[PDB]
Amino acid sequence: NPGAFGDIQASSLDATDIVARTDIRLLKPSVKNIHVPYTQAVSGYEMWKNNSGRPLQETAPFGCKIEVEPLRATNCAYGHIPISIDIPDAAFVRSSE
Amino acid sequence: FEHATTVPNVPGIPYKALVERAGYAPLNLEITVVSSELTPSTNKEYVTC
Amino acid sequence: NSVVVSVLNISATLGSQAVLPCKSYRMVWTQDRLNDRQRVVHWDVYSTYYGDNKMERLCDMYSAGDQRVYSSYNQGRIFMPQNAFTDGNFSLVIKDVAESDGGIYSCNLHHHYCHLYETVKIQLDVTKKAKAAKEYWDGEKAVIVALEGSTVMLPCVNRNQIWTERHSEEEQQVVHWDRQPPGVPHDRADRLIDLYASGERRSYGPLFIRQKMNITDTAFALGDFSLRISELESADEGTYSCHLHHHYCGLHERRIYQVFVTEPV
Amino acid sequence: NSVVVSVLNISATLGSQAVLPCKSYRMVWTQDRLNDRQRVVHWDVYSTYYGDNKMERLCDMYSAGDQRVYSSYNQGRIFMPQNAFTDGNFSLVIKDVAESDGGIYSCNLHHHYCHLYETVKIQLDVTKKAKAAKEYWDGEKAVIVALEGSTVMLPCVNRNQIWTERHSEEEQQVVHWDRQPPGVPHDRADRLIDLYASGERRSYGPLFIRQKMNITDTAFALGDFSLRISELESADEGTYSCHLHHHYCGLHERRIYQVFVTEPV
Amino acid sequence: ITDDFTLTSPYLGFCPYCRHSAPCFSPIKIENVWDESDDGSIRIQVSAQFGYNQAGTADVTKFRYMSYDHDHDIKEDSMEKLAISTSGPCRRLGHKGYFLLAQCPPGDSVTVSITSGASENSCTVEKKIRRKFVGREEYLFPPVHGKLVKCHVYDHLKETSAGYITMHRPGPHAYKSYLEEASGEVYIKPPSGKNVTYECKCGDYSTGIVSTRTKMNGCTKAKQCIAYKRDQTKWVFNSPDLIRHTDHSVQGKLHIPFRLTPTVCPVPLAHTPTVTKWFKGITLHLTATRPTLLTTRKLGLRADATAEWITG
Amino acid sequence: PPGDSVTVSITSGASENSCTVEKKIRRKFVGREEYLFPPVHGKLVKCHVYDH
Amino acid sequence: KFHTVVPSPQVKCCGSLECKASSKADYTCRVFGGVYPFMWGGAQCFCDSENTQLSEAYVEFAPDCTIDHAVALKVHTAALKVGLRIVYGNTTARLDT
Ligand SMILES: *[C@@H]1O[C@H](CO)[C@@H](O)[C@H](O)[C@H]1NC(C)=O
Repeated sequence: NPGAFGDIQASSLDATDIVARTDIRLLKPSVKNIHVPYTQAVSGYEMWKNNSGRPLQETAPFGCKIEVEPLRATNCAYGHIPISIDIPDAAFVRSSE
Repeated sequence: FEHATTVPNVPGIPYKALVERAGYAPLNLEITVVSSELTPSTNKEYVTC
Repeated sequence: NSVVVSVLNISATLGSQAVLPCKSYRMVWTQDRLNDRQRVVHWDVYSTYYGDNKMERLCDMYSAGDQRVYSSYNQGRIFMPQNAFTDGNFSLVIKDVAESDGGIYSCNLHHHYCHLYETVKIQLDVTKKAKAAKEYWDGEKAVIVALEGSTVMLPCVNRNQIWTERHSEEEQQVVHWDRQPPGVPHDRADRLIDLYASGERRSYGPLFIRQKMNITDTAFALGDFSLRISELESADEGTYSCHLHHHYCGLHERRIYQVFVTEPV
Repeated sequence: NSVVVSVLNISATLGSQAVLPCKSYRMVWTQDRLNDRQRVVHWDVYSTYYGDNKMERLCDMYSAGDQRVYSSYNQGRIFMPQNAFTDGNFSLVIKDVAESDGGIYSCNLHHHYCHLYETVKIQLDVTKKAKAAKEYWDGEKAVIVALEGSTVMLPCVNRNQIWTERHSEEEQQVVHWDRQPPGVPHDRADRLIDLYASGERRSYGPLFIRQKMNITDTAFALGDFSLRISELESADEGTYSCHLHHHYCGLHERRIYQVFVTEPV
Repeated sequence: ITDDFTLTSPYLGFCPYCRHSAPCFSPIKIENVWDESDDGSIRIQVSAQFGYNQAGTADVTKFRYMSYDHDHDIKEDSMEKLAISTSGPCRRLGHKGYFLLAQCPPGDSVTVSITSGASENSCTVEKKIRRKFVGREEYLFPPVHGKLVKCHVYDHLKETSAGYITMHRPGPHAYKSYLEEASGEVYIKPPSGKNVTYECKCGDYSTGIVSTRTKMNGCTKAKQCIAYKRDQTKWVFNSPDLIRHTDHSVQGKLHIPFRLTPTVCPVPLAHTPTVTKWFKGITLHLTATRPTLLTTRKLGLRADATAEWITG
Repeated sequence: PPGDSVTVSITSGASENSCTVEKKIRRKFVGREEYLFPPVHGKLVKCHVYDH
Repeated sequence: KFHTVVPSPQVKCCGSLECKASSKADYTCRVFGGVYPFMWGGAQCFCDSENTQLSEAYVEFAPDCTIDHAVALKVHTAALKVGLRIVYGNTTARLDT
């Protein structure tokens, strides 16, 4: 979709095979010299960059601390947790002592 | 021109339709679902042997 | 029985060093512990009807593998009999042929281990009237004409022993450097050295001559079986023969060099 | 100013070939187009308290990188001041210390491009009574004793110019092979050849001597700057010097060889 | 693939700008520019070649040389006579092959000029260049003290490990001086000591080759013949001003110099605010000298995301 | 390019004399779009200019 | 962010030619007759306006993209990992589950 996020798409960064459509129209030669006038819509990447909105870091409820390399949250607090703890008998001490 | 139609999910079942436009002869349209390809998203958990 | 690749007269000079270049990078032996044991065939169409006018691979068969279609449509349209892999009839079948389907077909064979590949070219055409639908043979290619949507067949059979299944135990590719003694006719040489694909080398005769008969330690790998004879002596005078045989690939070749010791001038 | 790595007397024989082995695999230049521009430091504890008695890496700082904790607990417990990366004070802080935490600590520095690494060893102990909680220095290591759960600090500072940030432009590692003319004292040589890290070589004097002054074409890469002089002549008589300097790593060394032409005997 | 540069020669281009403020041809044609570096380093691509010796010269590498082409021939020149300006003088960061890196304040267009001692040639291209900085405050210049963060910048080292640019042989070329038509009958006068081809279509597509020769053709009109100084020796880049050859086959590649790389960068530490007292609330006396980004959010179920820009 | 004043100066080898006058100078273009610089391709229209 | 491809146009002098597509992503092609070819060297070829030219273009990711890449991710089945420290009998043990 021209003029939108993700206008250019690829399976991998260095993929030879690509698919894209951004409404390129050729213009007829119109001057003395050899020239190829091309008309195209503005790139969508910079478009989404200009008005991408605020990042999730300023919107996550409970102040989740988000890290990218696992794409995971940490140090975020909400909810209850039931747990069962097993303790060795030897750790216990008789009331006699 | 754009035409809308519903087709069963099945291979080797051609479906025939027509498009009505004033002053244009109705155009035969044959649609065939050659095959299906259901591809899900999966993640590798671990291996055993 | 090997075939004489070429016969060359070597004017080896006494005392100097002579080189017999018997070698072939085709004969190169795979270095990795897993020598390739598989071969591939495929079909590819180059239809100029496409504005992109590229070559697209319809399908490919892998030895001991599973049939896999590159696209989602050729399944059903393309039929590659699995049993034919043993027969070698790597033919192709089209159920229905469209005006955009006609073009140029090519059946290709590739083998990494033997490093041998082949290609055969065919032409396909489609017409609305069956009157002109008739095959013909152009010597360098074959032209097929058939009605649109009619089932058509394209033959690709090589009838070769290498390309048909043979689970023969991988005999080491024998290499023999054998020198005819002085004043002796060809085919009467005694093996100077023997080389195996495993890398083991069997030396014959004196050890000093073998050391001076320099051969690259990676000859079995690189295939550089060229013989470098140093400090030439009158004893070394005589014809040399470099024999190579590969049982798995079935190759058999021999190179003969008329090595005569000539005094410095 | 370079430092004389070693001085060796070379009894070069006239007509024969002499070899000056000036070289260092440490000086090897990275082959890939992306020469490493990053350095790493890390902390690792070897606590024999563990039955597994292995060494486990607490954390590691990457140059121009982000602090990353190997485990899920050392965060908060382990504090590595980011600004300290410029200061070089690669110290470690523990908030609370347990009986299972005491052991052997090691602060390690690694740099791929310069191929220079260092390690410093420390000892940590924990006691229930603060009376015995006192550090001491053993010369080869330092022992820390502190109360359980008390905040403790382990210092690791090298105070080295290489390990502190310096975004200096990567000057080509200069290599100079300069020969003192016959009957000339050292430090008065004229550059016979110059070698750059980029691979370009500047030749001086006759071209034939440079060709016979065989140097491996990959010397700038492999670092094998050893000079092989062939067909020795009386003109070649004189001391040789092999100077190397690496601005980025800051290395500066020189090798002097007393090369005197000796007639065959 | 390779990285050699002596195998190609500079080519002409058509700059929309010239010293006369009108579009015209020049060897300083520029087509592409990049400004993604955090520091603001600018990559400029030009048709001509510098940072190496003139194409086809005995030596290949010479920083001071400035290769360009005109009057049907290529030649060297001094690079020191080259200047760049967007809103004023610009400093040179480096040059390599077709490309260069510079750094200078923003503006609306980028111009590169060279003085030939007696004549000056300038070519420029419009481009939106605006100064930008990393962090939550858009300051004027990086400070002496502050936090250290990651950033991306184009290295000032010739060695590069990014990009890939095609390289192929050139197409045909045209001239008039090869053909003279003072008289009714045709006349062709190719430059001395140079093989030349010529073509004419009257009657048939008849062509002739002259090795320092003047070969006549039957048809008379001046328009009716063209000549080629075909050399097909030095490769050229795919540019709109150039003309594709019939082969249209790729022949090699080259690296774009001064690749992007991550690196540490400094950022300011703003004057920390003063926390005040307010029942069930907080009043902050925020103090700043330059635009800064403030934000906050409730830690409960409701995000209550709030963001704002503060100038003073 | 435009500005707010126009200055003309001459250097006498050893001394410099400069004189300027304020004036509202703003870049303007013809057509329905106020662009930055005339393009290579586009329509052709009438305009008025001082001959050189 | 992408970059448009502006390859050298094809010129057929005083004759004919036809457009051909290309596998390159977002490709465009178009012919034009009655061309007016000129260059510093002059009229590239000669015929009384009979000549024609084919032009085409496509797009490719710029080198900067190598580090300016933005990846679109589809996520599901959030999983939570908790680190617990347990003290019993003045003995501290740990787990992460
Ligand atoms: C032109 O090229 C031909 C073909 O090799 C050659 O024989 C002839 O000498 C050349 N003439 C020149 C370069 O003037």
